[PDB]
Amino acid sequence: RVDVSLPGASLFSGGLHPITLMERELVEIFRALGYQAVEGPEVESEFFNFDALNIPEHHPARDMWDTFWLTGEGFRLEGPLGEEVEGRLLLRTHTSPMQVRYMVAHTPPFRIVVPGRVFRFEQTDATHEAVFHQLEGLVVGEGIAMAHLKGAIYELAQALFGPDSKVRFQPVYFPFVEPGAQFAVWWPEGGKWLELGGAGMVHPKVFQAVDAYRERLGLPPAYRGVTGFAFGLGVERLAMLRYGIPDIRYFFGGRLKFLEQFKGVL
Amino acid sequence: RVDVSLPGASLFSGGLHPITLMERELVEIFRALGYQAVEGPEVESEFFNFDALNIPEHHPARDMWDTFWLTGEGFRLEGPLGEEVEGRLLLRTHTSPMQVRYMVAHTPPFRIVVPGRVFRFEQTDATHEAVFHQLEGLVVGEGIAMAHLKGAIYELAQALFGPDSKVRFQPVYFPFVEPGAQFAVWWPEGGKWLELGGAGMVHPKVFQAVDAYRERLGLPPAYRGVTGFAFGLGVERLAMLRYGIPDIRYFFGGRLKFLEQFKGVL
Ligand SMILES: Nc1ncnc2c1ncn2[C@@H]1O[C@H](COS(=O)(=O)NC(=O)[C@@H](N)Cc2ccc(O)cc2)[C@@H](O)[C@H]1O
Ligand SMILES: Nc1ncnc2c1ncn2[C@@H]1O[C@H](COS(=O)(=O)NC(=O)[C@@H](N)Cc2ccc(O)cc2)[C@@H](O)[C@H]1O
Repeated sequence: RVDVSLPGASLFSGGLHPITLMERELVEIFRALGYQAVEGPEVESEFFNFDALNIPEHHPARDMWDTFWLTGEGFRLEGPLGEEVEGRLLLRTHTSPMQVRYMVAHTPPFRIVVPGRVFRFEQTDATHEAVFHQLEGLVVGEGIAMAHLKGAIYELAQALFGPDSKVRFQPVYFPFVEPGAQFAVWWPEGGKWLELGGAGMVHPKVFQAVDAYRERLGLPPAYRGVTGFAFGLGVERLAMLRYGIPDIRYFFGGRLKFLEQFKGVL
Repeated sequence: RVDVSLPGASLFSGGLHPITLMERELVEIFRALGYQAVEGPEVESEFFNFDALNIPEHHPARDMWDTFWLTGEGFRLEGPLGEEVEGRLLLRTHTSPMQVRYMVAHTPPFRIVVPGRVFRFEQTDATHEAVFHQLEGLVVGEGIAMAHLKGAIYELAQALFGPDSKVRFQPVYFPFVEPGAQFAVWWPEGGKWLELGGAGMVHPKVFQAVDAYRERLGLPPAYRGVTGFAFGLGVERLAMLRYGIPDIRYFFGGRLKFLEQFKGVL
């Protein structure tokens, strides 16, 4: 006879980090809208993180970002087509550069979504980290309009908070779009707006930087007659309000007691 | 010191059945086109499997299907809205009835995909089973056209066999569509057409059966001013040519030596 209520062999039970969980749900949501997920490098060149995105040096625009500059030789940074790219190395301050990398390597129309680890030299509080995650979205093609950008975010909201959810766009500035916008989604269960990210219609100069770089590389231009929208949102910010996490600093804390609480969450 | 090349603790390693793998890839493909996966019951009523789909008794159409009829009382079969549905019980000869179940329970526009176990009383050879799986697709809404149906299958093909793949539609008969069609996809690596399934524009009488049933249930009509396409394809047939399985009869064989070969395949 056996005491069946007794503890069984202690096999380990794993789990996924909350950021991974949230990233997965976001990617699932945008995959249903036809977006494909691709990643870019964390250590990026000033050209891709800034210049290509219309953010030149010694101007108010640069002063908006808190960049971590790197040093060291022998480091090889490959470009969109495996080429050796040059320029001052840095930690990407956002996922946006992957927006230029993808476009030089592909041809429209397309829909991508790019999650990624980003870095910014700033003070860490309960809603700010120096190391966090963003999700870029980019849809380029003939006839793409801001209504499509609004439609996309509307879908995000519905998918994330149900039918009684809604979105709100307000104008904001980004050297890489025009029109530019910041957006929030209505969280019905919590009764308040959440400022998720920035977006807009890809800037004419960004498309120009892309084809110009394509030419240096010997590729034909590909973005002369197309338009497109792009957005960038905070993964931790969404995870926090979604999984009820009170302090952004927990994410990178490595505390098993914290992590293990998401073994269930998918 | 330790002989690190020695075998480690024999922890078990699992795997998923090939049908599960293939179903997952198909669902992933259609999810990217905006389709949502829902399942229906295996034991179905003659009303949903036939009558609603415009297949009346004692007519050539019925004689096309090899139905397994069931018997026994005390069995409760619930309808789209949990109601108690009546009629001669049977094993569904296809996933198509889920096409009527979903429509009475929801309102257009929408896009569903419904994988499922189906049954047919026929001889089992290397490409025929009495118990196999199908994947229905249904997209209903204002302005839906056959071009959209062709577009869908075109996407399936591209996603399944790459850019050098193509589709072929030929007319065929189904009491539940009009136009009706059968389709094949070009398998570039194998140099030959594969007859995947049937499809067409949902029949006017099917939409009528749906709303008529909705009225009995007290719901307002919902399919008067919409059109839609639907398709049904063989999962095993696609898995076979996709995973190189020579005999359909292996699937339900339960032979571990067979199954374990797909531990890798995702
Ligand atoms: N220090 C920090 N810690 C945690 N999350 C942070 C953060 N700094 C920013 N975030 C999150 O990052 C989101 C976007 O960052 S941002 O600096 O405001 N905007 C950007 O970086 C741009 N790349 C956004 C963008 C705008 C337009 C586009 O077409 C594409 C992208 C914010 O909405 C916020 O939720
Ligand atoms: N006995 C069997 N064993 C294995 N696979 C089988 C089978 N009998 C059929 N199949 C697979 O099932 C697919 C479709 O089955 S079928 O009887 O030809 N067609 C149907 O059942 C219909 N419901 C298809 C359909 C047609 C139009 C629509 O709008 C929706 C669906 C075939 O293309 C074939 O690949």
